[PDB]
Amino acid sequence: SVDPMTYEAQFFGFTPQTCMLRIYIAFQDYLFEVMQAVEQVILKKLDGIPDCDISPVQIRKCTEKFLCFMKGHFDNLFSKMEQLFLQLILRIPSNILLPEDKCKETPYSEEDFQHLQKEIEQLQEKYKTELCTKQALLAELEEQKIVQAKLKQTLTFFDELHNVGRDHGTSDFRESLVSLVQNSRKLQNIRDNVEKESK
Amino acid sequence: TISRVKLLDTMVDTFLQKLVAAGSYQRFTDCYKCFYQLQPAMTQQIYDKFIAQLQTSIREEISDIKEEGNLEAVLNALDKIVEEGKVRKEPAWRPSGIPEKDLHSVMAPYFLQQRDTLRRHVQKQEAENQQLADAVLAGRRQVEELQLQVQAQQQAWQALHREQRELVAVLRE
Amino acid sequence: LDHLKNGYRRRFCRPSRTEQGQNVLEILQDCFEEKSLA
Amino acid sequence: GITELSRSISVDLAESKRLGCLLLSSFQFSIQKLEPFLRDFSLESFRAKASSLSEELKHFADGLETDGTLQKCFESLEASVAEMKEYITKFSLERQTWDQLLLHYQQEAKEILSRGSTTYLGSSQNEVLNTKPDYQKILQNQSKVFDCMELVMDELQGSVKQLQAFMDESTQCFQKVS
Amino acid sequence: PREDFRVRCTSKRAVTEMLQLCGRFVQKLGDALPEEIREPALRDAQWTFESAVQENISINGQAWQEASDNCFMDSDIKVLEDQFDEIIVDIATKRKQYPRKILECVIKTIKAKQEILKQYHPVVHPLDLKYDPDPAPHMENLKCRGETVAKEISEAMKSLPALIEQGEGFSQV
Repeated sequence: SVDPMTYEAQFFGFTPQTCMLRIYIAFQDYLFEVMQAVEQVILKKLDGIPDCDISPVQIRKCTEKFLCFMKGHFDNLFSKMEQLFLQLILRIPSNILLPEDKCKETPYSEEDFQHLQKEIEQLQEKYKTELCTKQALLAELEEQKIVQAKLKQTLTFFDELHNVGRDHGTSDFRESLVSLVQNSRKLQNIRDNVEKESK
Repeated sequence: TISRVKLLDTMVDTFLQKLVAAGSYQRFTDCYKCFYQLQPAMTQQIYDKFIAQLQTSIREEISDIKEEGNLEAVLNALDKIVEEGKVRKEPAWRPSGIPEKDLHSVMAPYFLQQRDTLRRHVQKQEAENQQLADAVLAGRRQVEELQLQVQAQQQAWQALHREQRELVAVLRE
Repeated sequence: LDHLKNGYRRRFCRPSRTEQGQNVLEILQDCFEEKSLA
Repeated sequence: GITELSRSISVDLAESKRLGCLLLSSFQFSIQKLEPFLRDFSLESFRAKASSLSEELKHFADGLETDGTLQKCFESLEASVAEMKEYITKFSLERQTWDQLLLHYQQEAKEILSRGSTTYLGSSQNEVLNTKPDYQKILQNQSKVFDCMELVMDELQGSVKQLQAFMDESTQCFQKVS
Repeated sequence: PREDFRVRCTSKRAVTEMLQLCGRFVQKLGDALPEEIREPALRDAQWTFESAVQENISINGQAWQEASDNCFMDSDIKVLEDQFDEIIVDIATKRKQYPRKILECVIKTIKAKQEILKQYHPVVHPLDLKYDPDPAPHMENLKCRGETVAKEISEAMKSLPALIEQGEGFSQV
């Protein structure tokens, strides 16, 4: 029992039972209003009578009797009609889900959720490292261009030196020197041999 | 498939049909005897005004609550959602008393798309860093193989030092 | 006058549900005419 | 010692009969409590009543012990009130959880939205960024390589004069053959 | 000591009702009593009577003065049902429009973190400290020096075998 109708009131903005209570305190008050109408109308009509009074505390208790009858039948009828109102209206048939919470049909586990947000932070930081990794690689390459050009420059100096050497006679001073000493070694050998003869 | 406004009007109309029937003229007469002996036509007029003003008053009340907060449009919306969804026949999702479960259920997709966005971005950055790093490695290969050639020709020029050595050796007595 | 029923319990002791039930006109006439006499 | 009226009688005859016996014994207790204050035998005419309607109290308790009004002493609005008072605290707790859970994300969104204005570890290529050779060392290596080049060049240009002196000396000595 | 000698009755109402029923006997006892004191002595007989009934009866292990009765009036039910309705419509409103505002905040902070992540793309790590350049002021000087030495040893190798020619020419006749 005791049904709060927490979903039936989510769509309407009020509990159906409270609305039925407001409807009741409306209808009953209207009934007693028309009873005040008939009572004071039979009271004003009473002043113009021949014979004796047959009134006024007598003519009121009768209105109280018919008022008790009307409260019985009106109360029962309102109870059944209110049950009807809570059955066919103001009721979410449980067959139907409101569009307010359309996505909550498929639940998402909390392990997958904490795992997912943790993976989100991890991938944020991971990207943040990959970016400056790109920056450092591009910087090391851009700076590496300079040392490559400098080594190419020194190699260009050595090639130009072998070109200035290739011209003027002696390409590389390796076969020349070993031929300069040998022909000199003879020039000394024939020098001594001509100093021993000149005596 | 009856509009809930029509069922409401039928419940009010039938409720009055059973109140005006329960409030029989005999029931208003046998108790209001003292008055009924004289002018049995004045009593009829008073009962008529009573019952008519009563039923028009209560019908005016329900007509006033239908315009209370646009309740006709609310009930028409409910009929719409019922017809729009009466295809499942299965018990719908009623909100369990765990706010974090529902909130995570609605928040899940907007976190999935973020996780996969950052996934694609970090994979693009990963591939770019891969190829770029390969270019760096090739550059290192080139600079080292250049240093080797510089040293090679340098030693090639330092080789004739010995040639000068035995040159000055044989040039001295 | 001024003597009435004032409590009117809002959520105390009443049964629940109805699905496809022959278009509920029958249940309209049947919810009335229950248990009451003068 | 009014409590002594309780333990006075009848533990084995259920509870309703003990309640009736409690009724009679309480009646006699009040009767005996009224006696010590009698001013004006007037005492003798009293018992003729007390015994009479005390016996009629015995037959009244014995009569309505059977019908049901006495045994109704020993046995749902309260249940639905309990379920309602549990529901209201459960929805209190849930309402608190919703308020706090909402303020959390509100101040989180305001904090992160007002926070951005007011080589790393675990990298993918972490091995490549750590095998970085010293390039300035290579530039200095060239700077001294050119110095070694100049000193070897000066050694050679010194040896060509070391030779030139011997060539002029030899070409002048061989001219002295005249 | 051994307690619960009092009659165990699960209802306080029945005791009061049957007690009010049997009060007419001790009320009838006041006939054989002087009219000077009959009224306060019947009040004393009543209070001591039903007092002796209550002190020797216990509801549910609870004394007559400390035991509550499950009889709720209409005021308690009106207040409790009022607060209950308040919390039903309140928790309903929370379930309805709270996940939407929370969704607004989280969907703001997600694209906010992505936006502050995009502005980080100018990481700009400087690096490349580098070194001092030595150009070619003496490089051309070393090349010209190598020209002088190269042609000098070329002419030396040209004129030395002529000196060997003059040498072996004077070694015979």
